[PDB]
Amino acid sequence: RTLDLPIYVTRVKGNNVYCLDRECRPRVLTIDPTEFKFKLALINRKYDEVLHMVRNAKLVGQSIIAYLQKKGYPEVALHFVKDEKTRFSLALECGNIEIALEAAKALDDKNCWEKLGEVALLQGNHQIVEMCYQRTKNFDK
Amino acid sequence: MVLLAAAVCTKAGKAIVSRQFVEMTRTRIEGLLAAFPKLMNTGKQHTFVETESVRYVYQPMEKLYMVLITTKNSNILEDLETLRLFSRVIPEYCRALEENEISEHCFDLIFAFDEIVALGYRENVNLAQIRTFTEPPINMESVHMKIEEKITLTCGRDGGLQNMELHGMIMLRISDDKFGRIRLHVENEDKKGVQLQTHPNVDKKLFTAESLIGLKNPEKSFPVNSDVGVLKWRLQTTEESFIPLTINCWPSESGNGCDVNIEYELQEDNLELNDVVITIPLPSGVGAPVIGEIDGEYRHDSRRNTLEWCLPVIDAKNKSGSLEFSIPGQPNDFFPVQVSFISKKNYCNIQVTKVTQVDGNSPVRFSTETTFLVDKYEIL
Amino acid sequence: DKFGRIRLHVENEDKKGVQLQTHPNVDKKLFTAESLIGLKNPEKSFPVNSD
Repeated sequence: RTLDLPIYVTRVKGNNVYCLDRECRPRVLTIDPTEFKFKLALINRKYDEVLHMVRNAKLVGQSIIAYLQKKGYPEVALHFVKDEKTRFSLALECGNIEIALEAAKALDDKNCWEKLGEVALLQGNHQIVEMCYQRTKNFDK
Repeated sequence: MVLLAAAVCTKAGKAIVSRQFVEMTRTRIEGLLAAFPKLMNTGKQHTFVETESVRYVYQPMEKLYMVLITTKNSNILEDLETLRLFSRVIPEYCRALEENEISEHCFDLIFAFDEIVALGYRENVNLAQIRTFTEPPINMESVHMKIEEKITLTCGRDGGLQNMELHGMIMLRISDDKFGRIRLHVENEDKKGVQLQTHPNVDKKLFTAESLIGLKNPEKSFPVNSDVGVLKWRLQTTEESFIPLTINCWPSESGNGCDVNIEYELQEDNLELNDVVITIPLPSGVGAPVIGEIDGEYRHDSRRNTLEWCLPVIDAKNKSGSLEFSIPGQPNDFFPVQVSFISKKNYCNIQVTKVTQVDGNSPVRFSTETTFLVDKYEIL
Repeated sequence: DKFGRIRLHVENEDKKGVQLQTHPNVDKKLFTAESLIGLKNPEKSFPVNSD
């Protein structure tokens, strides 16, 4: 949490942390089960626990809705995928670009279709490559 | 606009009086004039100097700059010339430039600015003008006729005709010996729209009944542009033109999603059209579609935000699709669907009843062909 | 049985006079050609009052 004044922590004894500044006016703060529970849960690969944990006292932008798109064998990634970019990312990290094309679509962009199409050729199957490559207009490739 | 603003400046660090032709540069006007004209527009005693990606043209008068600014340009002579005419007009109002006297005749100068440069285009002014305001082989003989036409249509969901128009010409290619006279007979046309052109060598005949046109054809192929309607005309599709396709669109609110059924109808079953495509648009919050069609291929295309159905050739046919939508906002009005098509008939209904040739024996009308093409064909 | 979706297709009407009422659970579909209405019917008898 933030206080409205600059301060020094007096020390931590108990759940509270206690502070006093130069003029020595106090601030106290209970250590919360907000940010702490969420990542204690994510570390122990729980996503079901973590959905409740998601609150607007700790949501931010990238600790819940896009920090969870940071596994090269998607786990966290599977859970938050709401952003068309996070969805795109998720797909190359699996190597299954079926989801990529859709994210790539929803990113409204050609570049994504050619790059996922190349990844597609890598998983081995060229039907998926054709479709992408056709709409990026790489008829010659 | 090419001319952002026309501005009189004091290099006190402010635009003393200035003109914004259309609401764009309000406060913007003062900051530009205030910084740049102080440095002589950053000039060196050169009339054109460009700074912060804006062309500044100027003339110093005292501690003041009379300034023209553009960020685009149509011609060299022009930018100077509006500034110049301005410089005839400004001492009439303010007796040279000077911030207090410029300030007092904001109205005068400003009005001149609107008059001089209107919507950024440099009009002209003059001190008197300003006043009003502040006051042989015939075995071979064969003939071929090709009628090529495009039809345009705008129609409502109701099926209201709205406007339509057909454009076309009938080209004749003839291999005939000698110079034979030919008479052409065609159906009678009407047109809400207008246009008809006749090739030279076309004669008009007046008959009590029926209309006739006669002409000696040029050999080879030429636009007949005969008389009568003509063999080069714009007829109105509205006037008796058939629209090969009618689209009946039934959108449905499945609830969260939307179900769209598109009905296509063709003329006589026997006739088949080719190159037909129906473009059914979709709303921005697309999700994904599932489309089903008995004939041809149909594909949804994001980006385009349209579902396109293509049919190589059709006796006549229909398609359906279900759409998934996230629902932001409220319901959206539909945009019109367009179609492309080819038909082996003319839907200006031009019929070649008879073309009889003389000066010799019967020629063979080996073939008459009709190519009908879609123009802007739109239905909501 | 179950809850089935039904689509109704009818001819197109015009009216010099005026009046039309739709039962709830009636959805309107927009199609390029033809008009369509879809709805989950209440079981038993009810006024359709489709779109």
